[PDB]
Amino acid sequence: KDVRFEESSSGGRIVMKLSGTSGWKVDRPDPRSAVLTLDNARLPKKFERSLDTSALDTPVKMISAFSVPGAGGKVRLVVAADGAIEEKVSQSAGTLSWRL
Repeated sequence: KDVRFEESSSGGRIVMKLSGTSGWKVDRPDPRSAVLTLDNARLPKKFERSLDTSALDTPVKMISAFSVPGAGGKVRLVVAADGAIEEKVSQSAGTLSWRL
């Protein structure tokens, strides 16, 4: 597992690597940040690295990855945002997740 950030004309993009997943996680679009839980996708603390996309002129303040959050086997993603924005999930394949 791992997280990544990039941009396209739609704006800021968060490409997440989900190895060992079948269905889809729980996308929770909040007014502050984003939440993505992956059951049975518990990632190691050695892969919960965060991003530093500060002053990138994007709606995404900064990406933050965190393993444990109080539920066995679950993982969690925190994508801080700012101002009005829209979330768009894309599944180019069974394992690769993206957030435009």
